[PDB]
Amino acid sequence: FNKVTLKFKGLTVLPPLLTDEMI
Amino acid sequence: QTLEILDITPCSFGGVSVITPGTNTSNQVAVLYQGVNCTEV
Repeated sequence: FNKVTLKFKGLTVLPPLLTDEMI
Repeated sequence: QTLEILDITPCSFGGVSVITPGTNTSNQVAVLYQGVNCTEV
């Protein structure tokens, strides 16, 4: 998770139904 | 004004889902907002 690096004017990412915790 | 710099965030906007278990069972309808918080509902 740390190996990879890190509301956009009408386009959005939806949350997963399966959160990282539940994953 | 005073140059106290400010940040802008696109104000909370998001889709709406509906929780409804079928007209045969009932007609109570619940609402879900995704890209927002309850503070600015």
